Amino acid sequence: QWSGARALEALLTVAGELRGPPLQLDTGQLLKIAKRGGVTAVEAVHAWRNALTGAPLNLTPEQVVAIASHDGGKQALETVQRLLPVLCQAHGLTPQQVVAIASHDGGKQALETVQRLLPVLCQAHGLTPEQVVAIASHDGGKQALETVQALLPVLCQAHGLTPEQVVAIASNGGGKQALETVQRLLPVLCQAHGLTPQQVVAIASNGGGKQALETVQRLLPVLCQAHGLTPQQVVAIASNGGGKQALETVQRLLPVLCQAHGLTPQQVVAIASNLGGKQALETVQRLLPVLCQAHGLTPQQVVAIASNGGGKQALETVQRLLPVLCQAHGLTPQQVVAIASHDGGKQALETVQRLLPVLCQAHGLTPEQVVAIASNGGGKQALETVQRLLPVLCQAHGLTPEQVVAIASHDGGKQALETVQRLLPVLCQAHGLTPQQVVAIASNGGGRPALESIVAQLSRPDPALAALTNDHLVALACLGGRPALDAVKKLEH
DNA sequence: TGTCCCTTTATCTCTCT
DNA sequence: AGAGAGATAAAGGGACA
Repeated sequence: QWSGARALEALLTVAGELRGPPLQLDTGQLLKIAKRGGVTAVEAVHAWRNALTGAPLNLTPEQVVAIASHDGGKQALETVQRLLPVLCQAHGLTPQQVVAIASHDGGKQALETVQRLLPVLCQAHGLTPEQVVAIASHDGGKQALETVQALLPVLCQAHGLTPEQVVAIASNGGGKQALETVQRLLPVLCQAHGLTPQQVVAIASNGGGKQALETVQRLLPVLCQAHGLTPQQVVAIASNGGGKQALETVQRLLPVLCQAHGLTPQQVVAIASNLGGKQALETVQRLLPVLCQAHGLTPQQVVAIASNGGGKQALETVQRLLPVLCQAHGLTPQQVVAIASHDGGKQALETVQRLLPVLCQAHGLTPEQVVAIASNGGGKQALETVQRLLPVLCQAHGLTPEQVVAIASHDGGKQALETVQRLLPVLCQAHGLTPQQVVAIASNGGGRPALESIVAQLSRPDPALAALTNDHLVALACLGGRPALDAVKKLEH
């Protein structure tokens, strides 16, 4: 008999128990833990179900699943119940910060290293606790924290980096590797190739940073003489996760895409210059003639879809869904292109296929409004949030559907909608803002933090902003969101 | 196997003007 | 509004005890 059977049966038995109180986990949550944390993590959750949920830690089940669902999940669960009170009371961290550090492979190691190194990194190295938390909150967080402790001085003194830069480099998975590589390669890339430290940090500050830097050192000469790429173009391609893969693929496919399809080098660089750039390039090479065939999509439009993170997914999804979206739901191909041309274009396309009939018939939106909401990053999330919150926002809060659509139709739309639903009553009732003013603040990228900043200034007034009326604060918040409010505080004092 | 660390890709949100 | 950046997450491989 297959050996995994006994372990599988154990998994399934324990999993069934966890559907009961006090966690009541669903099928998804259960598979998620089993998939990454394994059967030991599933058993640890059950074993420590009571100690985690209520007094003293009071963790949500979502927080328990998030800690459990990684390699060493069992170890992280034990460690959190032990160290969460310590880190909150002895270092002044929030439970949310402790859970964030815990929620990665080897979270035990990160937690214990934070407990050990936070004081010396803050006192002897000048870091804030937030920076230590951010360094800790990735796979290998322990290695990154120890490497920041060791290398912060030589990186700032011998190599000219700021602590912000070092923290930025450290704050990715593999952070130790990127730090050690930047130490070695910063003089090489700057002096031999005329890169600024700022360009080097940008290349370093992603997962696999070590790989991208070494690949830039290796390929920059070939790319910038043979192919005729500029150093700036190479830096842009390198400055994303999978940067090594994107750079090697540009070397491969730049002449192929230009000659076989008449794409420009600038168009190829743009496609390469996203997360998954390698996948996007290879997919364009395969699919462009399939998409463009017989006055179909233009190359221009194919390039546009491809020129976002996960562009491969958007391209394949357009190939799948262009006909049904146009036949059944009556969209123009220009509209499908618009929806596809953002990060997560695949998710947005599939969500439009799924929710266009419902938002139209059940909620009285136009296809144009559904398209407008879908046509931003996180379009799927905004569409699902509009479906969920249109009734309470309209019926209980007095907003028109037009206003809801406007709030929804920006990056972060979901966050803006949920924040309006939350804070509209206190902003209007308690502080006298009009609904239209609240809608205006929320109808921008960064809607959520702009609303939260306003709420904070109205609830716990900072004298630095006191000279501004509510109307002036609204104007500032619409103009530049949270950053503008913060920028204004700094100007005052 | 269980755990830790590293890399790549995809998705979501916010900033910067 | 459209170009950068972090943020979060899934998932695979190397390593080793």
